Amino acid sequence: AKEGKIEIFRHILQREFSGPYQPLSRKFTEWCYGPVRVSLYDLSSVDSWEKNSVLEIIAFH
Amino acid sequence: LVENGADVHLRACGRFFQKHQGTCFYFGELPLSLAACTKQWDVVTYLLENPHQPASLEAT
Repeated sequence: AKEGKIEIFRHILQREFSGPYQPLSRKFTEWCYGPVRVSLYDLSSVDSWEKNSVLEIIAFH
Repeated sequence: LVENGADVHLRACGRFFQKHQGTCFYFGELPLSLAACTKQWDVVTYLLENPHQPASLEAT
């Protein structure tokens, strides 16, 4: 996030995998119904109760 | 399901408060409309003609 590399930043932000490697993921599809694709994202990039978060780094540093 | 089961005129979202539905996918709140919207030609063909519970195409 800090160095400006976006291509790997996006992939790390949306990492799903399948099979035995489920825990190595940050985006879990909950259920799918037609075009609707409700999913759950992981938050290691939230400012709340987390000093030096990704949001601050993108915004300020 | 159709052979010995529920009627076809069964509203999907139903209820009286339209702003509360289980999913934001609006298809018509009917099995026939759901089959038509999803390009299930065989399913709609079966639904229109079946000697257990015909589905009225003008159902509101």
